Amino acid sequence: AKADYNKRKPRKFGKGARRCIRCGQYGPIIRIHGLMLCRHCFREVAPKLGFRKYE
Amino acid sequence: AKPSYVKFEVPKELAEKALQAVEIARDTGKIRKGTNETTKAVERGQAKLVIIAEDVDPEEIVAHLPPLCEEKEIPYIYVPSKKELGAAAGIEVAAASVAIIEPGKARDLVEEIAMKVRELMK
Amino acid sequence: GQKWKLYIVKDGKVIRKNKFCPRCGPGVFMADHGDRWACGRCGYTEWKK
Amino acid sequence: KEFRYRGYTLEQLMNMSLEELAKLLPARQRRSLKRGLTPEQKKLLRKIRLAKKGKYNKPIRTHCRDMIVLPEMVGLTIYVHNGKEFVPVEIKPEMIGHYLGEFAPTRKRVQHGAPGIGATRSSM
Amino acid sequence: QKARIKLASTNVRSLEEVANQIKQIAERTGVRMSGPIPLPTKRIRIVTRKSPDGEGSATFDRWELRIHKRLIDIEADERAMRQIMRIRVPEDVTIEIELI
Amino acid sequence: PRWAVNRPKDYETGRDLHLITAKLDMAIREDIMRLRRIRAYRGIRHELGLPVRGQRTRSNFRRGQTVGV
RNA sequence: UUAAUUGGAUUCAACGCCGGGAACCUCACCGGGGGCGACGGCAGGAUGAAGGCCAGGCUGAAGGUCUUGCCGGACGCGCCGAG
Ligand SMILES: [Mg+2]
Ligand SMILES: [Mg+2]
Ligand SMILES: [Mg+2]
Ligand SMILES: [Zn+2]
Repeated sequence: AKADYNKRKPRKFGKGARRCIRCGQYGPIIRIHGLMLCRHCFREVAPKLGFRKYE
Repeated sequence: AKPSYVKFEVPKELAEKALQAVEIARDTGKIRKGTNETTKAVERGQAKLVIIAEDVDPEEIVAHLPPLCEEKEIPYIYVPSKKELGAAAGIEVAAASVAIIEPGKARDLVEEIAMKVRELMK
Repeated sequence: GQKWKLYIVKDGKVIRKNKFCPRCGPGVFMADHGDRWACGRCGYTEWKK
Repeated sequence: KEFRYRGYTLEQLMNMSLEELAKLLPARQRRSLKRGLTPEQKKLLRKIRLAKKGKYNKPIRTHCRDMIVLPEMVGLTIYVHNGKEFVPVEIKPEMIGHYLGEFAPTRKRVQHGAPGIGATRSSM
Repeated sequence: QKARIKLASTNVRSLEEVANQIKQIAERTGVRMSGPIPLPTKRIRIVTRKSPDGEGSATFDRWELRIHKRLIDIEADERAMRQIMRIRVPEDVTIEIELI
Repeated sequence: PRWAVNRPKDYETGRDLHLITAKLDMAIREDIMRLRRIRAYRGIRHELGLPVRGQRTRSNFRRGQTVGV
């Protein structure tokens, strides 16, 4: 076929297996407790999720 | 098939029943143009209304339908012209075999013309 | 062009030179490899004659 | 002054199962063989066996740098990709147990020039 | 014959309101209740670099989410069990009921 | 024990040997020479006097004289 | 230096910094091989457009393409705008 020359392989580990669910970036993904967010995206949506800066 | 093949005459009634009763059939049925597509269907009996215009030359790929007419019931009629047959059912090109299955509200005329062709020449 | 020939069909008799695949019905035709029945879509390692 | 690998001549190595040979190689080769060969290595091995049988009178070119040299490959010449071109390698008996990539360098040797501006503190 | 009730929330007031409702239900009948036991709080702490780029001094944020818990044990009585099954929690409180 | 000798599974005989003095020196020399004959990567590294076990060389391993600009 | 050794930052306030511990991916660099044009219009097209394949060459490997002929029925990048 022809569309086979456009599909990516289904990776199970490595940096290529995880993307931010809000912007699609590869790299600095926060994996704690199942979050999948960049360090950039988490900073601006943290107050809505209920986190606070106590100290 | 082709005009240079004298099978029988050209009654007006057969053309009336064959060209003017597929526009009422297209809107409530499925269309299968083309000789090669229809050939397998008519060999397998999938063809129901085999309308054959005399526009295809040479006597190479037209020389299959008549010798296969005895192999099946093959209710078939002949079409005078190719220009508007596609306009009757399909697309605006020249078609030679518009075979359709289960047309809607075209039973009495089709049965009568099929009987007439059966008793006319086979 | 046009591809419908090589079939022995006479004025009244229709018989196919190339058999159809046993998987499917009549009408689908094989190739003419001559060493094996190519079949196009099924393929057979039979050493046809 | 013949060749021996663990007390075996070349011919005794030739008539060995891949499992029996795997007990003589170092641990890395043994684990690689036990875990099976990749499909690309399968195609390369098929070509090699064909060439040995007397067919395939064409040069062998391959992208497989991680293929392990085997005794039945001795005497052939293989062209291994180094990144930009295929280099010839002539397989000798003392190569048994090595990866092909070890014989096709991927970097050029460095011959230094004169240090330029900013190479020292005083040049900035 | 005794049922165990677990509660959890990010808001400390709603937890106490639901617990007080349960305590009133139990007192409103003749039934023994093992008092609301406070279990250790869950803290989720996440530390991140602030700047989008890599230039400048490195400074950090320390975000925190706190989850509070309670535990109540009470003997299963049909007259009182239906009442504690009819009480509906605010949307930010999780409640689970099991039979031991 | 066999796992205590300094040349187990000899490359030529296949046995477990322990070498001392000159024999040890010439065995090591022969191993390096074999690596050099087949033009293997480690043989080239041995010839050029550069690190063999995959070290970085931009910063450390400097033995020479400062060049002028 | 190299085929390439991808880029940003240069006093404090650049240099275990870009959460930068890169085997593949990441990837932006180098050598090579493939794929893609909603919507309008031109050629063309059921006398079958576009599209898909058993075997075998080409190839690092590939119906990618060629050889060998079989499958599918309605749109059309061979041309112009536009995306
Ligand atoms: Mg740089
Ligand atoms: Mg690493
Ligand atoms: Mg990489
Ligand atoms: Zn993000």
